[PDB]
Amino acid sequence: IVGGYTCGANTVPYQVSLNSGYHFCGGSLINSQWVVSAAHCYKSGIQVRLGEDNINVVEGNEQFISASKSIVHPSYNSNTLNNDIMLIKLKSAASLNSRVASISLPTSCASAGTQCLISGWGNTKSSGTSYPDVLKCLKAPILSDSSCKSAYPGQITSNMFCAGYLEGGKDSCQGDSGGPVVCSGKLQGIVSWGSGCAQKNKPGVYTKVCNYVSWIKQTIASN
Ligand SMILES: N=C(N)N1CCCCC1
Ligand SMILES: [Ca+2]
Repeated sequence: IVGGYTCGANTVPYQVSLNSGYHFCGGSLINSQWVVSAAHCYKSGIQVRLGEDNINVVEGNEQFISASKSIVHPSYNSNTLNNDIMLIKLKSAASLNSRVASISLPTSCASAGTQCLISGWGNTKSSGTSYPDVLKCLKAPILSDSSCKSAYPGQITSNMFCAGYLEGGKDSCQGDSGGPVVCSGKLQGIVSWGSGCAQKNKPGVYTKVCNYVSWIKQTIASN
C-alpha cells in the first residue's frame, strides 16, 4: 500500500496473508474454512496465516492453517485478468474471535463514490521498494466506470472496477494482490492489477466481487 497508514494490530480481522515460505499475496476470510483471493495469486503449497499484524514476528494472535484445495474461477484469463478470483479452502476451520473474523459478501454491488478500506503487506513505494512488516491500510473511493475506462482504454471488463485517486500518491501495490476492498462492511473488491503503483491517471483495478457471489456460494456448498 502506497500512501496509506498503519492499520493497527488485528483491526482488519478478515485480512489473511498467503504464505509459501514468505508472504506473497493477501486474501479475505469469508467463513471459518474459506478464503477469497485473486486467481493470479494461485500456486501450490499455500499456508493461510490469519490473525497477523507483523508477518515477521509471532505476536500471539496468529492461526496458521494449510490449504486443502484451491479453486481458480472457471473463466479466469491470465492475459486480460478477467475473472481474477480464487477460493482457498482451509484444512481445518479457523477459530473465530474479535481478531480473526469473516467478512460478509455483498448483497448488492457498490457504486462509484463509495468509500472503501484497502489493506495489505505490499510495497509502500511507487519508485523503488520497501516492504512493511505490519499491515497497512488505505481509505479510497470507488471511481466511475467511465473514468476507469478512460484511464485504461481497452482493458476494463464488467468484472472490474477502479478505486483510488487519479491525482496519484495513494494505491495498492505489489504484494497487496488478492487482498480486500471492504465498503460498508462488505467485501466488494479484490486487489487485482494496475499500472505501476500510485501513478497519476492510473488507479488501482479490482475484481468486482458482487458478480461472483452466486459462484462463491455454490462452490462452497459442494466443496
Ligand atoms: N493497484 C495497483 N497499482 N496494483 C495492484 C497490485 C499489484 C500492483 C498493481
Ligand atoms: Ca505475526
